[PDB]
Order: sequence, then C-alpha cells, then structure tokens
Amino acid sequence: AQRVKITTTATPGEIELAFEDTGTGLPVLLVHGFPLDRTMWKAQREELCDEFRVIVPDLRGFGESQVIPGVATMEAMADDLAGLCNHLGLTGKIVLGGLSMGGYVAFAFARKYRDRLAGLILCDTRARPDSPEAKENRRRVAERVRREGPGFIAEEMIPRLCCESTFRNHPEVIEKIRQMILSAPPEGVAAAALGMAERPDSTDLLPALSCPTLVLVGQFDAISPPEEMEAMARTIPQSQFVVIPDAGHLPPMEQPERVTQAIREWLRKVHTEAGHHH
Repeated sequence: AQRVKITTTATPGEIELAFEDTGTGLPVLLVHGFPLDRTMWKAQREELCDEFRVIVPDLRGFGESQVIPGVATMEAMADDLAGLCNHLGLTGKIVLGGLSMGGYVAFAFARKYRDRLAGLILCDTRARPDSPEAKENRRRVAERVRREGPGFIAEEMIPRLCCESTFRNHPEVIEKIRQMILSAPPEGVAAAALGMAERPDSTDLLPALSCPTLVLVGQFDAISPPEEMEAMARTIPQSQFVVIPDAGHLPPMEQPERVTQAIREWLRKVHTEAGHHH
C-alpha cells in the first residue's frame, strides 16, 4: 500500500490517503463501507488485477488515512477520490464502485464528476437519505464513538451484517470484519456518521445517470434489502441487477468469487480500451 498527500477541493484542501493500487489498464476504484477500510475489497483487488487496474483507498477518517475532525460529508469523500485520481494521473474516465456508505460516496461523485465515469457499481446501498430517526441515530453514534470507540458498533452490527451461512462456513471472515470495525479511528467514524446524516436524497439522481451501472445485492441483505435495490435499479438507465446467493450485506467478503465474477463480466462489457482512448 501507498500513502500520499492529495489535493482535494473539499476542506481542508489537502489530505493524506492510504490506498492500494494493483494491476494495469482500465481503472476501477472500489470504495468501502462504514465503519470499514480498504481491506473489505481485498479479494476483488487481488483477482481483478489480472485484467484491470484496481484502486482501493481508505476514505478520510478510516483505515490508515488521515482523520479530519468534524463532519466528513459524502461530497467531501467524493472530492477526495477525484483528488486521488488526479494525483495518479487518472484524469479520464474510471469505473467507480462502492458498498453501502461507499455507494453514498459514489452518488456524491456522480453528482459532481459525471464526466469522469465510464461506469458505476452500486453494492448493498440505498438512494434515499436518512429519515429523522436515522439522522438522530447518527448523532448518537458519533457522540458515543468519539469517546468509547467502535466496539458497540461491532456488537450491534456483526450479527446483522452477514448471513447465517457466513457465520457457519467462514468464521474467519466474521473475525476479519470484527477487527476492521474495531480498528476504525473513533473520530473518523464520528465524522462519517455526521456526514451520512446530511447526505442528500439521490432518488432523482438515478434517472439522470449517464453511464452503465451494475447493481449488486446479497440475497439475504437485511440492511439494504434486495427488494429495495431492485426498485432502485428500475430507475437507473443501462442497469444490470445481480443478486448474490448466500450472502448478507457484505457480499464482497461473504461470497468473494461470485462478486468478483459479476464485476469482471460486467466490466468486460462496459470498460473498454477504445472507450478510454475516444
């Protein structure tokens, strides 16, 4: 992995991001969820790099990236991604993928940087904004995590994040997810919780998308359910909708091969060398 100071149009104008960059060719940036880090996309990075260039950052406040106290808006996170691509000389089109919060970041990027997208991958995410009770819950999580750290988040969320078959067949995956949550910087978690509370509604963005979009969901996702994601896909032009069997909310980790294959086959259709040149 690398760590670089990037220039970003969001406050505070410069930020140090940790990231992985593996493979050559057409760029695919994959954005983790909340409270996660770049390692949640490790299987896809390590496999897709035979055919694509896979870039996987720790977002501001997460993993090994700089923590920026206050509010980390979805827009700011998207600005940081644009700045990372600028740093790397990836100033043409990319495919951008995200899971859950990472999907919220992808929407923010599509609003602002639509001309930089060859495609979008939306996994286990939602277009609606937070309800009032969800906003209040973000504030409560922020307040507490700053002081107590993320253990309470792991305790609440682990039983909800993955399907029963993952617990039974892949206890090592459960433990990796637990460690990922437990390691998340307290103030980074807080700043992102507050940022999520204030994200806009992306419902009307969806029909306005101008690139192919892959919509992926675990069969047993209780958090961003398949019925909701299917309904989302029906409003996105040039969508492909894929339900990953025997996965909950974290298909990339629970069913890594199925997710890698779904992404690979879709990328072959949408992210071509001739499109990069012209």
